[PDB]
Amino acid sequence: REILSIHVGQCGNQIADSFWRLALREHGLTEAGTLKSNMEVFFHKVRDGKYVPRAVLVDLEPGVIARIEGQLFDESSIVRKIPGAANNWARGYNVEGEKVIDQIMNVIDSAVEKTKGLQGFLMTHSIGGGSGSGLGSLILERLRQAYPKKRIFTFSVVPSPLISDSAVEPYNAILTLQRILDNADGAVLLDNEALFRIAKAKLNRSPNYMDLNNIIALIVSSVTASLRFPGKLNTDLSEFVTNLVPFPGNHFLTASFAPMVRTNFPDLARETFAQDNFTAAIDWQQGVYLAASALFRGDVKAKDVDENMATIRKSLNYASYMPASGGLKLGYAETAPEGFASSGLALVNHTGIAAVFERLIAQFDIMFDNHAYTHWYENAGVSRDMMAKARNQIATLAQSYRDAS
Amino acid sequence: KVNNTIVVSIGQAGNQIAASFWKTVCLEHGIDPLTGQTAPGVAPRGNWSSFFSKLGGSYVPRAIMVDLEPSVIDNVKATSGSLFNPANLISRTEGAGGNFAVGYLGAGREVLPEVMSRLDYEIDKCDNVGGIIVLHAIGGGTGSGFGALLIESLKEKYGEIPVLSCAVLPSPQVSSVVTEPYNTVFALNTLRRSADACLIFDNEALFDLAHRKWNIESPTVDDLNLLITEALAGITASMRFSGFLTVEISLRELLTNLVPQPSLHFLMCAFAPLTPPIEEMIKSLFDNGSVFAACSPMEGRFLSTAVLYRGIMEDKPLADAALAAMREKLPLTYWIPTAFKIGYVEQPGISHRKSMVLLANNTEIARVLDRICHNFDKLWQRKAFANWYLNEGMSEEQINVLRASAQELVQSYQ
Ligand SMILES: Nc1nc2c(ncn2[C@@H]2O[C@H](COP(=O)(O)CP(=O)(O)OP(=O)(O)O)[C@@H](O)[C@H]2O)c(=O)[nH]1
Ligand SMILES: Nc1nc2c(ncn2[C@@H]2O[C@H](COP(=O)(O)CP(=O)(O)OP(=O)(O)O)[C@@H](O)[C@H]2O)c(=O)[nH]1
Repeated sequence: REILSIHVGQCGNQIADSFWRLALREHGLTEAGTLKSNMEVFFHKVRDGKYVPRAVLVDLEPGVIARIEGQLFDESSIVRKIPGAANNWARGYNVEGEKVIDQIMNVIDSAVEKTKGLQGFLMTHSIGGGSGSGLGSLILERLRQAYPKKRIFTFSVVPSPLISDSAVEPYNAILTLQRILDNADGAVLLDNEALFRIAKAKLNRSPNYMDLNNIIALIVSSVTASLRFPGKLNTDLSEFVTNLVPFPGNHFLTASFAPMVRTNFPDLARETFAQDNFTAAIDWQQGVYLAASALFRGDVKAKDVDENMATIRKSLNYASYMPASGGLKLGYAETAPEGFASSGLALVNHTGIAAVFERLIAQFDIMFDNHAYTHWYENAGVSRDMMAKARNQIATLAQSYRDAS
Repeated sequence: KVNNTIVVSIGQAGNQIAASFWKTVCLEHGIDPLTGQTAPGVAPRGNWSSFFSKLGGSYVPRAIMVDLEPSVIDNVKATSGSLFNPANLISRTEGAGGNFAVGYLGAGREVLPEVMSRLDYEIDKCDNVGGIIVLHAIGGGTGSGFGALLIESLKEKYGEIPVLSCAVLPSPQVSSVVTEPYNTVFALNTLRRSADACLIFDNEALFDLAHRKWNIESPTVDDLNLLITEALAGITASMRFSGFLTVEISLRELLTNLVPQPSLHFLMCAFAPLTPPIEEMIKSLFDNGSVFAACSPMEGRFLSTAVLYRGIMEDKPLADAALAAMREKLPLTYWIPTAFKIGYVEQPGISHRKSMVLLANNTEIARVLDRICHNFDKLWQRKAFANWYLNEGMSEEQINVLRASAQELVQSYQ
């Protein structure tokens, strides 16, 4: 019952920013850690008012970590590394990754050596970067091989379909998703344009990344809500692995939070499992649900949760191997985020997230055949053969989803 | 001194139902549940030694609680205070998480020796133990796995002590874990093999029983565990109260009157009256929906029914005639004519001045398990969620054997 959070990259670090901005007052503390329901799973005991979130903000070209420290973290565990991230996965893996992995894993095993008992890791990053992609992949590699009995969860922002912020980001995405496969037993994928449209629906003016990462932060908070807010029908990360991962390598999740508030519970539950409310733009029409976890929290009523079966027997489409009334991991938590009397999270193992994967595949299917940006990898130590086999693994995973329909 | 009964609770549903169970039992005996000490100037009503013990002193319950995650045990401690012995409370961290194999071969194996150290410590303090009640949900992982390991090692090392199980089944309205079919079938095998008897609950049945028939627009699981608690209090009142007109019924005698054949030992239960705090009440006990399971038992076939009344009895010949009249229009098996055990308790429950509990053996429960087995036909035709069962220690052939044993039970019913 302890969480070590890993934050690599600018996107992952802003996700972490918003994540603790809401997690601190979700337990009644300010952003700086001052006191204004076992909340010690995320936080280490340092001072009676300062409950320190032990999360490593390791990131090449730090830049943003300065504005992170301006909300107080543990300054010893985090590092503002010498810059030079670029958007190269190999540059975060073996060029400058090899000169930071010893220090970051010394920090990590010092953080977990003082742990009474650990459940796993929740890493927030973006697969499309160069720091959060390559450094995250290296951390996954040397963290699975160090603690094979622990359960790494990755909250990765997949690059947007409509427009791109990096010109080599599908290379990075695929060659980090391969490491997420080979090194983690759980993954929640985030898509940016879905977050933009959700925040457009939620608010009345134009949002930005801070609102998107607030939504992502609500997602991550409700992921572990049943673990740190013990009510009835508790949920654990081991339970997430057991009942959301039907096959050994199929552990990529799409997440929706509701509402977007003294709302009527049927509306909250039917809008929680809404095809347009999920935070990753995945394939719903042709896709089906493998394993949906409904984690409701706050002013939730057990009969209300269990009687909202209209949205499951009407809107939710399941695979052939799951029972019609099954496919639900139900969870109750006594505490919901503020502004919500009762709120809900849908964590779905779904076929349509493979569509997410395949769009990166599509980009890789046009770049590798044209020798597009591969010299940036070859001169950095990552050859074309390992990129090809990483894409082969990712395509096999997407085909596993397509076969699991 | 009277025959003893140790209630070991495993898993979240088992531990919370047990918390409510000894809450209501203590307030039936006049004992404060949140403290564990008797009320000053008030003697414990009935045979306290059957389910409790004078620990010097306090009227402590003889309850063993184990859960592979700390949250449920901590919640039970917060809602119950110093009622239970902290030594009898055993907790782990990582949990089982819907995985039977964790509680069977894994963390369950390493947590087992301390659990039975506390168990045989408790049973050595018993005068003449004649039953052990295992309160759990077989839908979950910790509940199923450690209920299996615990009852199996009991029946291999003991075996003269009857075992009554009280397992919460998955609701056909909604599942709470997607591996509930796995856990339920895996623990159902050992309930058949090891446990001498089993009691079955179902959540959404209690929901519809507590929504319109309790006047709450949306009851929580607290009211469901409260209904199960009323059921258990009525059932164990035969083991808890003595006197002239009332009859004492041990869990072994209840076993004998409820279990004609070794494999026919899964029980249904119902409670009456269905009103917030006689012939209409007689039919209220035996309504098609009054049972605490999602089925209609009146198209099934009652093997044997223990009808335990508790409260004032002003019309005992008229009520016996009412039971005789109702027996004509109820589905009873021809091979046991003495299928009605009419148990009496002078002291009623706290909620009602007079109440009855039905504890029946019916064939319909099999079709209930069959739909769970039907759910097992979905997760096993595709080999889904079974990687971690293999990784923790179970096998393809072992799972096939366990499912075949569950089917053997279902076909033994019909
Ligand atoms: N949905 C969100 N996307 C974000 C957020 N922050 C950044 N991004 C986007 O993620 C995508 C790539 O993430 P990053 O480049 O920041 C990951 P990293 O810092 O490791 O890249 P480099 O430092 O250049 O190596 C890009 O579209 C960013 O604009 C955010 O808070 N939410
Ligand atoms: N009548 C009650 N039913 C409950 C209660 N708590 C849970 N349940 C029911 O139990 C069923 C699920 O079983 P659990 O997960 O609680 C048992 P366990 O903790 O051992 O599972 P794992 O933690 O995954 O190992 C589900 O239908 C719940 O609605 C309760 O307090 N009362």
